[PDB]
Amino acid sequence: YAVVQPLHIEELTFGAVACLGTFSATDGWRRSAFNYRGSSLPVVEIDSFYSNVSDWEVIL
Amino acid sequence: NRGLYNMVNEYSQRLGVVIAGTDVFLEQPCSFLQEAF
Amino acid sequence: KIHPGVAMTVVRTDEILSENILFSSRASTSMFIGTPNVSRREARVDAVTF
Amino acid sequence: MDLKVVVSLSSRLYTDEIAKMQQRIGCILPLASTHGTQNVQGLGLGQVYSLETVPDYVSMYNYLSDCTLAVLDEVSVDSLILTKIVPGQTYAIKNKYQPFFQWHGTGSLSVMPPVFGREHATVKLESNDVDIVFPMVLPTPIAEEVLQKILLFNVYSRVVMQAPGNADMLDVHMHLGSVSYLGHHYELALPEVPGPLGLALLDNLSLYFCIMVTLLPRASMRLVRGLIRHEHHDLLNLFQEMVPDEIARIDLDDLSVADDLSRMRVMMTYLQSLASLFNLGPRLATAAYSQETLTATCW
Amino acid sequence: MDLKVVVSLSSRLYTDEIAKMQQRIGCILPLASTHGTQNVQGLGLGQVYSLETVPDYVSMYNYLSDCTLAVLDEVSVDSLILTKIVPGQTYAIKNKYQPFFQWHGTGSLSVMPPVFGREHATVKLESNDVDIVFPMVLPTPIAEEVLQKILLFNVYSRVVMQAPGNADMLDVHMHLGSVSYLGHHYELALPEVPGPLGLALLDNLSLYFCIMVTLLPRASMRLVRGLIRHEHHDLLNLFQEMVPDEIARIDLDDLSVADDLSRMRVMMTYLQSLASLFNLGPRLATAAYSQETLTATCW
Repeated sequence: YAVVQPLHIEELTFGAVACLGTFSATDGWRRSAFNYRGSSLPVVEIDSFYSNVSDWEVIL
Repeated sequence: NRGLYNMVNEYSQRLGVVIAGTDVFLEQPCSFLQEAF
Repeated sequence: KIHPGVAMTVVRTDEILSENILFSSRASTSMFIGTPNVSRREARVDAVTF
Repeated sequence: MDLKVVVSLSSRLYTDEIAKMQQRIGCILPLASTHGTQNVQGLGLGQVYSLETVPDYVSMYNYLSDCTLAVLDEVSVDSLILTKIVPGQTYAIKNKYQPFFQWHGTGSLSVMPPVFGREHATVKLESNDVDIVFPMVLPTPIAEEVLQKILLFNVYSRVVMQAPGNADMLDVHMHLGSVSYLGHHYELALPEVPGPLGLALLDNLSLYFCIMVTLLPRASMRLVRGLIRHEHHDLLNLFQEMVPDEIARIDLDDLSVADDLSRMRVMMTYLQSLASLFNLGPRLATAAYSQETLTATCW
Repeated sequence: MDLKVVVSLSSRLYTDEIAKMQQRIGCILPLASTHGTQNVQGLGLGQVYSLETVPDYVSMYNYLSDCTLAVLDEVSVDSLILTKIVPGQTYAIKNKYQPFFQWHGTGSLSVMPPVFGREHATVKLESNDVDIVFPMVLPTPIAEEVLQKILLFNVYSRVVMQAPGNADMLDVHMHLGSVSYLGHHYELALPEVPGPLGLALLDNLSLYFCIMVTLLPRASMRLVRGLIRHEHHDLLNLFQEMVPDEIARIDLDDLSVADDLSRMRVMMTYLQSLASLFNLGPRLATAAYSQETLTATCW
């Protein structure tokens, strides 16, 4: 919000949130690495997922 | 009026198709007969 | 207590609790009855409900 | 795992009545009773949308959200079989709404009261003397746009009736007529006249919207001036600048302390309830939709 | 497949108090964890609503949404048996809340912190050195009012100071302190010092209020400008034939729908985000009711 007087009204919105789904609580997640030739790429792995998508929700 | 005429003529012209049965109640005979005592 | 030039008719509905009779002839309606089914809800520690 | 609502018609349907309903084979219908056996009247929208009583938008909206939804399974003269809708289950829904709006896979469908005339939405049951009115089911990106234009148009159509100099009905028809979404353009027909006091299926939102919009600038500035404390939200100091200049200049002393609360207390109810209407109640998710077959596997 | 919970008391309860608990049968209460065996220190709402710390209601509300809900089922000298509430199941429920309300059929019920009474909400177990504080469930319409009754108070009390004016304090209390119901009046406990989570909640409102304030449409202003002086309704009685001076200052410029559409376009998005703030907790949808036995069938 340093410079807001140039753009009129459309730039107001900052971002959105959706909810990809619900997984097992009381278990958390785990750390692994991606397998590509390149390098580690530490990665978060969660089990027993249930995908329940939600529309985007604006935050500001 | 449709309800009364239907009770009468259905009973008559039946007994001699779907017999889907009309249900009959006595609670509001004033509503049926349009009379007030 | 002067009567204006127009008369009235009043209407009011009243409700009765009534006790009825029901006659039904012999062998009039036919019934077909099945065998029942059981199913147990999962175990509650002191009791089981079917 | 069995969900059925079997409706027993008191009297047999006409052949005309049958073909009228066969076209609404998979359309969603709200259900007043959850019991397996239900009266024909409960299922229609006719309870809230009637020739007898003025139709109000929130009356239908409040009705739709506190109402079970059901899908038509089989239509026979003797009885209706309706499949109940329950969260966590997948259903097969067909598109048959009279105002046609194209769907696409992976969209977010919406349920809303029919904006258009009752005849398109409703189906007369002359044999049983009831009217089953089907809610309008739409994709969300359109259901927002359609409600925005018809609501904005209503306030403009009344604005010129209060004063002829204010706005031109020509420009009002231009923007507000045509609805564009995803390369498809749909034209929506606006009511001919605003009416004396309340338009059919409109102004319930409008009266509330226009009062809430005027009660807002006085309230928003009152809230901040009392809200500033030593631990205030960091963003709070920032957006105090976002206000226009004149709204900043208000003096809270002019209104009496009895008024300020009642302006806020009156306003909060409109705002709290106003937000729900924008959401359009129940929201459906679609997985696979085939235009030739006109069937969506929704959940 | 099976949901249950037993709360094993360390020491046997007194013959007097076990009787008090059985009266609370069939009431919903919050449990910290879902397990076959649970401790009594995670059962009531007592930890977040103490006798020795100042009560914050917003904090209690946040806790309720997060925590699981269990329908109290059976009391013994040694045990409490409760059933955890899953997302998709039908559960019988009973009405036993001491600030008494009478529900209606198919009425959406909402769970709240015990705003009305600390004593009424909690049953004391002096045998096990604990108190179990049941949440208060309400029909949703009255619940939405009580939430607004609270949020206003944390602002008004701040705005009005008792030392400067004794009278001002009396007037604000009149609207917020008491909740009116059909032939009844209940007092709502108000924290003497308001420093709780609501101020944080308010900071989120004021961020939106400063935003929405800038994208207000003009045509919605003038319609109120004209309607108040020319016509009279129940809704516009709040504004007398007097009109607030700011609006005359803000609305001087002519009207263009295209500009208006952008503003109405923007406003819809922030009313959608804004609603999330309003619910502030769990909802129960009711499917039936028995007045004589005072029992619903929630879902």
